Amino acid sequence: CPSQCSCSGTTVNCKSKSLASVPAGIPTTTRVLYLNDNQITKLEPGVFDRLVNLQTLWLNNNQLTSLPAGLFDSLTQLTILALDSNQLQALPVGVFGRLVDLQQLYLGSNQLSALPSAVFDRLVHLKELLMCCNKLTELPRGIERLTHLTHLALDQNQLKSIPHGAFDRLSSLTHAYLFGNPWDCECRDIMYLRNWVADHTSIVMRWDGKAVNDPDSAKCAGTNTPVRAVTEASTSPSKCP
Ligand SMILES: CC(=O)N[C@@H]1[C@@H](O)[C@H](O[C@@H]2O[C@H](CO)[C@H](O)[C@H](O)[C@H]2O[C@@H]2O[C@@H](C)[C@@H](O)[C@@H](O)[C@@H]2O)[C@@H](CO)O[C@H]1O
Ligand SMILES: [Cl-]
Repeated sequence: CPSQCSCSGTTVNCKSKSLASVPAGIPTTTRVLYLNDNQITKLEPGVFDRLVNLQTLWLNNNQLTSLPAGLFDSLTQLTILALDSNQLQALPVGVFGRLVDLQQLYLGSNQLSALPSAVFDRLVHLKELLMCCNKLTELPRGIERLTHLTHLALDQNQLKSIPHGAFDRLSSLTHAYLFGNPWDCECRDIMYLRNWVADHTSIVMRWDGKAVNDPDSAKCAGTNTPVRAVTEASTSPSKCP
């Protein structure tokens, strides 16, 4: 067990230890690794390659700005990966490609403005994708195929519309977060999101420390009227970004 951490069974707790880097001596038998709430700024390539039995990896609340390619490739048993509240500007191609058993992926509160095109293509079991508080300007391609999602958090980005049909196959959704985006209700492309929210009022949520059902929390930019109230006749294809 690493000096600065505490260990019990197969859980290694290095949370809130003022760590500047991943400590040495994490046993290969570790299944749960808390590295959150530290000041880790960089992850060496291969730092996790030994930890083939990892099931939950908490890297949230650090100072990561990038990730090396292949960082998680050995962690095939991973079901929860937390990267929220770092400063990630981008993700490398194929960063999640080997995490076929992943169920929860936390990417919120970073500086991501886009994702690689195939970033989610192998996450055939993902149930929660949490991506609030970034700089996303378009819905990442591949979310349309994450049919087992129950939680999708897109709040507080820079999204102006949702591509037509993007949510139609997400029939297991119970929590959808859309507030805090400058939805462009003059542009004709807004109609899909308008029509989808009107048909899914019970699953659109806002956040006041916890989930609160509010289908009106998706608001039109410039005004304070809900996206779901927009009439098609008030929109035009010529007023799109
Ligand atoms: C790993 C983990 O459990 N992370 C939690 C975050 O996911 C939570 O973030 C909140 O997530 C919901 C979706 O479930 C929604 O997207 C909220 O907007 C988001 O909260 C944002 O981020 C927080 C850090 C605060 O800045 C809040 O004001 C934001 O609106 C947070 C909730 O505090 O808990 C983490 O543990
Ligand atoms: Cl329409």
